[PDB]
Amino acid sequence: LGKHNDWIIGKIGNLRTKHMLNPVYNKTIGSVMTATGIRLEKLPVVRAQTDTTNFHQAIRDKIDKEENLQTPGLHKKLMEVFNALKRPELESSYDAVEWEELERGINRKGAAGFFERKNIGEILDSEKNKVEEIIDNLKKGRNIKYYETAIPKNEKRDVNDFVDEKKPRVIQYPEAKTRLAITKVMYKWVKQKPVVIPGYEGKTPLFQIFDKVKKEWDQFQNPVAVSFDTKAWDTQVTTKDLELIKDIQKYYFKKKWHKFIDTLTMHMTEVPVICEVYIRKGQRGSGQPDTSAGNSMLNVLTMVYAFCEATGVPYKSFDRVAKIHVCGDDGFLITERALGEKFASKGVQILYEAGKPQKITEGDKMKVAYQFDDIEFCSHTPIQVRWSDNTSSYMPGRNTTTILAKMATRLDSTIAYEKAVAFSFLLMYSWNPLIRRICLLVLSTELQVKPGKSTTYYYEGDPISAYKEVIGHNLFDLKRTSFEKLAKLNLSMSVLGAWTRHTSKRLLQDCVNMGVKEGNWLVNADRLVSSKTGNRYIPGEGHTLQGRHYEELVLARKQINNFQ
Repeated sequence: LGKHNDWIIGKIGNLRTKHMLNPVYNKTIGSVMTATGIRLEKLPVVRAQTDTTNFHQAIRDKIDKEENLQTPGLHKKLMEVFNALKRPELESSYDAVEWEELERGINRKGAAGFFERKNIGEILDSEKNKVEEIIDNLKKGRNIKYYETAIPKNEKRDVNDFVDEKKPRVIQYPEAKTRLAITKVMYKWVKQKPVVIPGYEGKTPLFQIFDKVKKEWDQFQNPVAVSFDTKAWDTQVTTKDLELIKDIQKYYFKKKWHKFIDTLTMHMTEVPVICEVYIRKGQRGSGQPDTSAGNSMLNVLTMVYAFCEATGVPYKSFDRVAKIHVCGDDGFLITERALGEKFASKGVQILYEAGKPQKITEGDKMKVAYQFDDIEFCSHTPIQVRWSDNTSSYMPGRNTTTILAKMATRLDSTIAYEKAVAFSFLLMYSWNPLIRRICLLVLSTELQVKPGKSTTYYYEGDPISAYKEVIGHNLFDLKRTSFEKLAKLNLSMSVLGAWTRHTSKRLLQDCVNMGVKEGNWLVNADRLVSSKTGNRYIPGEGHTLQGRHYEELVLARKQINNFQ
């Protein structure tokens, strides 16, 4: 242990460590499905929880490892790669944010560390001062007590400050106090404002992401999408790895913060981790503010490097033969055929030498999509929808099973909430006929009650109008979804035995059993329902939003500074 990690000796085994030191259902949604004959039980659990013996058997199974041996002075190439992608106009341009801009959109129940009693909301109120001594301690170079609190998956204090199934079985987060300190200074990195990590799709919302990619796709004489699949990336990050990620910070930030960065970095390269007490041999934890922007950056640098090393393309010229898209570790690049195939064979071998071993699954070769909708990217796969205007767009595609399971369920310790849920989902998965109608059908309940804000999106006004504004077309205009792709994603429902032959037509009755009755009814926004009812839906005015009150548009994200 370093001098800086000698503090855990005085605060003090069973861990058997071999390489590191051990010294409830949505009631309305759920009733909707049930009435249709969907077995809620034979749906997957989708917030599973890990026990003490096997949160411990998982930790020695994954985190207990040595810094994977890496190719010599690789980071001198990975930096050379960063030379070709840097934003020179922003060199020494990032500077800490103010308190006002930081509280803007923050989890006020942020994970509490092993030694804190105040979740993020509570420190923000009184102990704001407690945040700036830690920044002063770090901005000039003063060893503080860096510690990460380790917990198992989906537990209560799995609180973030597709993303919540993109997390490992071992959460590793530092103190709320330190989490705030790092962010109040490195927001403009750890939130990518602006996006300096190319292809970083953290900012891109889901309903846009697949239409976006296909537009690049359609520029190649014969395109192809090689996958990034690395095994447990978090543990495959090394001390040499972090210090490059250190230096990419030191480039953009102003001169006054290189001292803040280095002190934090060296603190992060040997982390005493609290659960039982172990020390960690480098690696990334899953509640560090540098997860998304550290991986994503680290990842493209690796991935651009290895593509360039295998195909022979030099680092600077990448930006014109390929198009990268990461989100943490999961990502994909699009290039011409010959290039793709050469990167999938030679890549495997390179990526292993470079400390990021792939999970080859098809003959020592990386997964390669040859048809555009064969991509899979942060838990979703592209599906095409055909519009009544004879144009075609793409939506964020998943298996109906996971969808129904994520929706009909919610962790807790209300029916306005459920109406927001219904919306959010309908934004994304309107392509799924079973979900569009389930969404609509919750949205048809208690028209008096208005949505809540606890969920991702929500709509003020009239939800069908909220949907035309973001997607760009109307729900009534969705005429035929893609036939082959929808079936593949619906096949699991048959396999798990969660629906009946009737279900795809017991639901459609319910909706028509509503939309034939005289009036102006939500369900008649479904083309099939309306044509089988003759009624229609003349929508009013409605807009989608999130948080306390922002605004989500077609390709923008306007907020509200009326009373800033």
